[PDB]
Amino acid sequence: ATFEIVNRCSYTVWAAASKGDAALDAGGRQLNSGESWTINVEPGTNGGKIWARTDCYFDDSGSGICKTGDCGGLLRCKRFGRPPTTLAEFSLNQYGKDYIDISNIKGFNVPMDFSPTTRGCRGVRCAADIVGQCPAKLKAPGGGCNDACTVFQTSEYCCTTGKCGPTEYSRFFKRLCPDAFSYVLDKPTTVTCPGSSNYRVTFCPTA
Repeated sequence: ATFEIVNRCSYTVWAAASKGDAALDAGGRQLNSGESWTINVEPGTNGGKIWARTDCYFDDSGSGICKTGDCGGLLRCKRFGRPPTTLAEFSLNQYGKDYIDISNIKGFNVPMDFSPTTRGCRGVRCAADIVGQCPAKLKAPGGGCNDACTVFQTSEYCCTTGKCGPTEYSRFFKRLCPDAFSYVLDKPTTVTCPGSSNYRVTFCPTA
């Protein structure tokens, strides 16, 4: 499958793509404002994620740091990033279908649209000003709006026991972005697409 990753933000982001134990394609790249990066993701990929990283500094060897979404200090991510990270999530060719969603379960850093470029399903978007409206206790100094599990590490926020409800904090994310997951047991906002669809992820789709 092809993913086109587009930075429509006015600031540079460092895109990342991983399935947790491996890079997808090159795993990461700098995207200046307006730039597009096309990657190829193997059919059958389960549990892939794409996200943006902000305020990064990398040396010639591809080693450094980012203020949001850092993946162990690498430009080319092999593992998932440090919250807060708005997440585009996908599993491809699962018994004939692709499944896509956006998640705020690991917080929010950059607004996002995640849409098919082929026919058969709709896209999803979270483009509200979550960072500007972020509750004081969830604000991340480096930028972004943390999820409550990251901040407070309780069974209820992290849904550790497999039983948990919505919370004041999850409802904040859900109010601003109804079409994204706001906590682990949220009513699913997953979209089902035809197997082997292609996609575009756009950072700052309205900004």
